[PDB]
Amino acid sequence: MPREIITLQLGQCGNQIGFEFWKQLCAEHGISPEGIVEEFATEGTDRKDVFFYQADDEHYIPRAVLLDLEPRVIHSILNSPYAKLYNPENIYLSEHGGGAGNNWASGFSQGEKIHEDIFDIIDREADGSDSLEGFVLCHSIAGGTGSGLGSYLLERLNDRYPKKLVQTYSVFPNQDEMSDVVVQPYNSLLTLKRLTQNADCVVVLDNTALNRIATDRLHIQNPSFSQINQLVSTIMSASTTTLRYPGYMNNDLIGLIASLIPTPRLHFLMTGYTPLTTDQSVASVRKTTVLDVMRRLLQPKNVMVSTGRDRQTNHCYIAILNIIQGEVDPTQVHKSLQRIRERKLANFIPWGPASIQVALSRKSPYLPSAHRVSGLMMANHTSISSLFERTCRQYDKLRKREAFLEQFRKEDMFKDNFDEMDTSREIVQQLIDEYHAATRPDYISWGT
Amino acid sequence: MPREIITLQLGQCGNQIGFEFWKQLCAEHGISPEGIVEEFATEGTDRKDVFFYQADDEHYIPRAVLLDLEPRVIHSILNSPYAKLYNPENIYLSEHGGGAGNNWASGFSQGEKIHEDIFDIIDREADGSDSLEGFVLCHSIAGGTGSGLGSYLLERLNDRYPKKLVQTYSVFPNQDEMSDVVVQPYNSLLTLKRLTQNADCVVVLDNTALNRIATDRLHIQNPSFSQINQLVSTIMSASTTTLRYPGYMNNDLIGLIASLIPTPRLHFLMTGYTPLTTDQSVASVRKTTVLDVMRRLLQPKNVMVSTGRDRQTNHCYIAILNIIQGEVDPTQVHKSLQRIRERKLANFIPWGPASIQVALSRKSPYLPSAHRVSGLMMANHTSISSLFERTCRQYDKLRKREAFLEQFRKEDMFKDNFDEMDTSREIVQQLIDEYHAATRPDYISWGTQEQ
Amino acid sequence: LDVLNKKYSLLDHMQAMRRYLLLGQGDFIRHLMDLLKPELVRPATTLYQHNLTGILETAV
Amino acid sequence: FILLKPVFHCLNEILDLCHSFCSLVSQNLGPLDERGAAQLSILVKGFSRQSSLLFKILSSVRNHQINSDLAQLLLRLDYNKYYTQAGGTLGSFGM
Repeated sequence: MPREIITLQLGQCGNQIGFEFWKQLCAEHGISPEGIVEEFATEGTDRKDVFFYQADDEHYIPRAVLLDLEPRVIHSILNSPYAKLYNPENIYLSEHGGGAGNNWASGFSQGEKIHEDIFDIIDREADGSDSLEGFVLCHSIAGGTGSGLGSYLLERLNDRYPKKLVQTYSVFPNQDEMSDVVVQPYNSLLTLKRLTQNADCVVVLDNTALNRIATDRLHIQNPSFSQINQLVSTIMSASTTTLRYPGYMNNDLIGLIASLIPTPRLHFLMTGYTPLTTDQSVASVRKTTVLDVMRRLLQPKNVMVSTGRDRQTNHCYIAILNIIQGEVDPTQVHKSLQRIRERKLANFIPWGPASIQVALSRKSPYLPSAHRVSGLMMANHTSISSLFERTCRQYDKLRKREAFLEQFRKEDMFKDNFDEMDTSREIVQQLIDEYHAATRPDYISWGT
Repeated sequence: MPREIITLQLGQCGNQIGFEFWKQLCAEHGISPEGIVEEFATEGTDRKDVFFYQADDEHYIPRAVLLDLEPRVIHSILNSPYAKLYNPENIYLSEHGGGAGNNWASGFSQGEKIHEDIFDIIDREADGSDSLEGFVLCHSIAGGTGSGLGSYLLERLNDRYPKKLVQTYSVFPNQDEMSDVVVQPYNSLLTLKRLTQNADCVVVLDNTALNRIATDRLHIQNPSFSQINQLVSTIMSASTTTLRYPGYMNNDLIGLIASLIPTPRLHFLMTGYTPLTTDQSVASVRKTTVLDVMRRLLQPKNVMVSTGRDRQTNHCYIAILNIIQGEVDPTQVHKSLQRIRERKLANFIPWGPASIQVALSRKSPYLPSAHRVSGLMMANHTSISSLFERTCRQYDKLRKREAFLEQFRKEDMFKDNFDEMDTSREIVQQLIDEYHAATRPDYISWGTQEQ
Repeated sequence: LDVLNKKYSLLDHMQAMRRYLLLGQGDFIRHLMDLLKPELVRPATTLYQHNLTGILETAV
Repeated sequence: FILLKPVFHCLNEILDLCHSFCSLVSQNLGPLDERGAAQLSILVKGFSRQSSLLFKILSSVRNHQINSDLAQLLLRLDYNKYYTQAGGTLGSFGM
């Protein structure tokens, strides 16, 4: 049986991302908004059972859980044409609709209040999964609901499913925009704490990176949250195409991700996308070769993660996995790897063997692809520490400023102190330093 | 990777020269005015990556930077058919459009004011270069914008890119025309200072020699700046032919020029072009021989620099490089070199080995050549000091007259003193003396601290 | 002669010999030598043939 | 490489060592006991010797220009030149 994946969409940002993800998945699999495979979707070559459940022999329902502490977003999802696509038994919605008030401590307390309902939903979804690999959580780290509830959910999943894999799609707050959530660094700190202690892999989705890519690369003057969520859903689709089109390699999510995370702490992944085109530049299908593809991918404009320019640390890639979809000549791939090494287009860790992994994947047969060749890059790159260092600096600035802590003190998790945020900030600082070490040859002796 | 060359066009004259150079390069490479390679440009034997970058899968954009202190010329370039050839991020126009007021000090101060933006642009272009050899600056040394901004740019490039080459196309003031710019000798002095201290190679463009050639050889009664710019573009094309026609030897600018500059001080090059013909004389493909080419090149009348007949100094050629384009038989080249040496048609330095270098080149297939054979002469000749001596005399006359110094004293570089001008004069005096010494066998001890 | 040209590209093979084996592609040789300088300066015992072939292909 | 009898045999020995290592790792849920640690050390020594043999084989094939694809695989393995820096031996497992 397929390794089923439960998609959890948490808080306003997480729920928007989940909704757009489900829309993209439905579009890629040719599933009607009711969860029924469209009659044109006769190409049964997609693996829906990894991420979707079959309601009947023909209707695939996403294995997606939409979770919000505010009823407005859940109702808006239920007000879409795709409301019937998801199994309603996998949907847990907080009755109070009041949200967490952008308070991580409130989100955690609400998760505890909905612990029974949430864990009943999780157990019900697990029993509906023949060989469940794990859960995918979509949330924001800056808010209250998606952040606080995300930390609570991660803790309870680790306690309840200690033998199950936990992957997250974690939307990180925009670091270039002034967050109105002054306690977001506290929320971000709690989410990073839970990912460090109870998650095995955290996929960082920086809203700053999404906005930067939409503005500079997509030529979007005012990127909507919806447009960012649709870009994220497209990225997730490209990352899951090899799961939906089974092949010789990377036939499981854990098999795919095992090569990327060498240590439990080294669970910060960078992303890359191909082909990268400006929204206006869709017009010209460039006959890009695997060497040309990799060369465009090696351009920072084509990487699906905007890591800051750390000038002090010689940040390097720890590992790279390229998932390429479409028509690829193997000799061109070989020449691409050869040129990349010869041109030193990527710096790798000096302390161990490192390379750019290349995966070739089929496109979804139910979704017509406008591009002859597409590609995902997954990378572990020390330059992600510059994002992590910036998050740590924001955390320290908030704790030193006690900003918005009075609202967290209203919630029991933060009522007496913000010590969890400070411990999370210290752990994140140690993580940044370790990521800098992993850019260095002394990573061989790191942790000795 | 190719050794990329960034072309910098500075001030009105420099920008006109750069525009015409880019036009000539496009014509030679079969590049459309939009930056697209013409269908006839099927000979992939040219190294565009040295001077051009690909803007798209079809559009090749010259690695050329157009810089002006007046917006009129930049707008006129952007109003030309070649507006789409250049990368728009490589086009810098001064917002004030006011120029430097023919003040070198003002041009330097303006360069300092736009230093951050200009160096950010330069670094952005440099990162687009896989194996950038260096920068080529087109400017005038007599004006304010091309001269002052050129000196500022040279200083900042030497500080920031000390490992990168800095080539200049430097327009030297007309020595036969009375310059209305009384401070031109001051502007020229500051530019020569920067060329001595911060430039590695200065291509001297004497407007007097250009005007003289245009009048006597081009039969132009009133030579326009445009005709001089078209001649300069032809010269640049010939200088880039070895990049555009790759061969066994001299396939790179540094490889080509290494043979030409024996000493760091002996970095003043003279140029020659052949055949010089009016457009009308395209009709008759004359079977010109290499010997005939070299003989015409050896004529001072064919030298693209008008050096006076100095009777007091035994000026001599230090080195000669002939870049010949077209059909050349090597055995004819050998016999020609033998005969040239036998006839002692050129006097060389007595203190070291010297010869006439000869390069044979193919013509551009994308540019229809009206001439079966074309040729560039590059020469190091001690008589170039007489041009420098004349510039020095004009400088000394202005300093002794304090002419136009009030305009320079308005600018910080000359506000308190002219010590930079005096240091330039002293360096130029030492350079002149060395050039006279370099004409003599005692050049072996010339420039030695014991001397 | 026609067979040699059409089937074995004898003249084309000779032109290839001129361009590469006779170092006729001088720019290619220059760039190859520039890349090899850090390699060709190294002790020959440290050379990996795979690396040299990759450098050759990259220069081409 | 099925035809490459010595390379195939070296690879088979490596695969059996890998299987034994995986069995040892699966048997110890916690930190390796003294027996698990001893098995890990023995496997590390065997692997380093086999990887040195593999590197020698790859260099010999390069010297014979026999197979481009084996050179491509070696290049991919030593992409960061770590294995090249490690002399083609599998990196010491840090205990």
